[PDB]
Amino acid sequence: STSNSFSDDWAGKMDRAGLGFSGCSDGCGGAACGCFNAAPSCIFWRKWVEN
Amino acid sequence: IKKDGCIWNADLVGIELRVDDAVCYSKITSVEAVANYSAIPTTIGGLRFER
Ligand SMILES: *[C@@H]1O[C@H](CO)[C@@H](O)[C@H](O)[C@H]1NC(C)=O
Repeated sequence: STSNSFSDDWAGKMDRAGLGFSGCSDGCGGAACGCFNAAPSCIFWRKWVEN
Repeated sequence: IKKDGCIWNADLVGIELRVDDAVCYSKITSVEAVANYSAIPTTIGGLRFER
């Protein structure tokens, strides 16, 4: 049930961010995918709105 | 074709054996096997699909 998709690196802790949804997706493995071991990579994504 | 990234559902390779043989037959279809297989020059309908 972990919905806190914030690995102490996202910029969601701001006053100008607004409303959003902490989501996540899957990635690929390999040298071109960013790792050196065949395994599904945890890739987090965050979207919001601005004015 | 290693795991951890490759995806297959089921029933893509068959097994056959009579007496300690365990022979495997091929069932995967190539690209030039399905119907409606066109080429680089295509004139289906009014559109002329070029490259
Ligand atoms: C090939 O195209 C025809 C005409 O559009 C269609 O009737 C037929 O179902 C198609 N074949 C396949 C395998 O989709």
